[PDB]
Amino acid sequence: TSVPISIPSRNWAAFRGWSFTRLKTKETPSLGSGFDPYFTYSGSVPYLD
Amino acid sequence: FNPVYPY
Amino acid sequence: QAAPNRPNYIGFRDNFIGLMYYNSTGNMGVLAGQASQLNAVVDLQDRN
Amino acid sequence: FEVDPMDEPTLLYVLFEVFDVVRIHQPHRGVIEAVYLRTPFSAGNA
Amino acid sequence: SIRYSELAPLYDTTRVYLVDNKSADIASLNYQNDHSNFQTTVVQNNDFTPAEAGTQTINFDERSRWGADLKTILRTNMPNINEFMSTNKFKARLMVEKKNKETGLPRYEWFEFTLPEGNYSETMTIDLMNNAIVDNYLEVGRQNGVLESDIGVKFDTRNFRLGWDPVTKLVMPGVYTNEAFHPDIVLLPGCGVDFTQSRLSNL
Amino acid sequence: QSWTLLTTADVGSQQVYWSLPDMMQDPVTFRPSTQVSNYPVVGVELLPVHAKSFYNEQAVYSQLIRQSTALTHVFNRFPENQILVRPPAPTITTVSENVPALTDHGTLPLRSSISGVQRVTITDARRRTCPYVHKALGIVAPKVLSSRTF
Repeated sequence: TSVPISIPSRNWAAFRGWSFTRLKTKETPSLGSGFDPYFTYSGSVPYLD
Repeated sequence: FNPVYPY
Repeated sequence: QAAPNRPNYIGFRDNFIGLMYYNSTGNMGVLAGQASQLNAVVDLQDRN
Repeated sequence: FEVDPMDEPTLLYVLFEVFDVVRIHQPHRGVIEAVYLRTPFSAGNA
Repeated sequence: SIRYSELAPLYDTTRVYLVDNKSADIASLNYQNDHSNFQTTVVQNNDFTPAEAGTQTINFDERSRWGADLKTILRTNMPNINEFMSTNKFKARLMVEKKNKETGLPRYEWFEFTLPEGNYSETMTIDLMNNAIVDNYLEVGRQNGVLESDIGVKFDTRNFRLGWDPVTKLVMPGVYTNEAFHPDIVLLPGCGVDFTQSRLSNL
Repeated sequence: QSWTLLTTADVGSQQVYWSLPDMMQDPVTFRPSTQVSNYPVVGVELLPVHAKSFYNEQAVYSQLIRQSTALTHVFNRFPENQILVRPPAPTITTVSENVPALTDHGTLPLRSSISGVQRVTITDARRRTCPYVHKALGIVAPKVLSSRTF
């Protein structure tokens, strides 16, 4: 029900704006190492779409 | 005949 | 009794997404100068 | 961040934005030189 | 000045470490990679997840040409007979049938044998390649007609002329000395051994 | 004795190539490829396998104790044929002992801007990837060699 997150202390310099949004893993498409063994879906990958 | 081998 | 199977249209993706490993630091690209070295294309697996 | 319970691990997708320019130059015909930047995370002022 | 965008410049000289340990968080980049084709992260800032780094460039001043002495470490579990090395493969021309009815003469062929991979001694190999010649004989050569005296490729290691008397012209102990001299081959009419695609010709 | 050489048995006619395509700039004639068989080699070595030697004087009374203790005549199927009977074992053997290879390749240039996530490949002589390498550790030590400006 809650997701405490922390960005490592850094320079935060012209940051225009946050902009959240959700997504589900089964559809999260790994990315990197082409052939993400497991992207077992076809959905509508809302991360690269 | 001298077959040097001992046998 | 019987019935139909569903639909299941398959097909490609808007702007043809997926087909062109676009941000991945691994497999990436290189519109450089033939006669040179450094790729003018470094994407950093953050940008999508 | 606080979201209600779903049963499939979801993944929050925050997009901390920020400037992201690239300034290709092209000096001697045959070379392209690129010099990116991303200012709330930083990269190749290369 | 080795300018890293987060910490202070570390002028002069430094050390970048590319270690085999992309096991914590850089392992979604090395899914299809081995310990010899991997993608490390040379950014060791211990305040960014190994993936939040690896998107930050180390930048040395561009008014200078930077050299760097590379010094590397490497281990191996590579054995003898593995296939990657092209070991564990050889071809042999070996009798398949005495008196082929079409010609009334033996019919030889070219079979590619394969030893079980793994790291063997120098003998157990030459006995594993004899256990492939006398293991294809059991399926092509047993039920086509050939005496065990027709097996025509035998990797031997004796000097067969020990005892050979020039006067009499034949070895006169009644047996071969059975002392190993060298891996040499022993063939028969028609049979042969091809090591072109192979690499046992070294072992 | 004209077209065959009678050398000693063996383990190493294959070099190993280090490729750091995103750290070191290509050597003099290597074009900057992005393909694991066309990486610009950065340092060559010999495989870390040197053939230890061994001397067992008997060496065939030890090959007839690994035949009575092997429970089976699968390696001597013709104990009586003097030309098909389990060739003897050389006294002098050569085993393979993969030892670590901490090599020091001299200086070669860098790239001004080094990415974070770095590639490291170790290809064989025909430029495949040796699957039997289970360590790989580059240690680069930047230095300033010259000046691009004046």
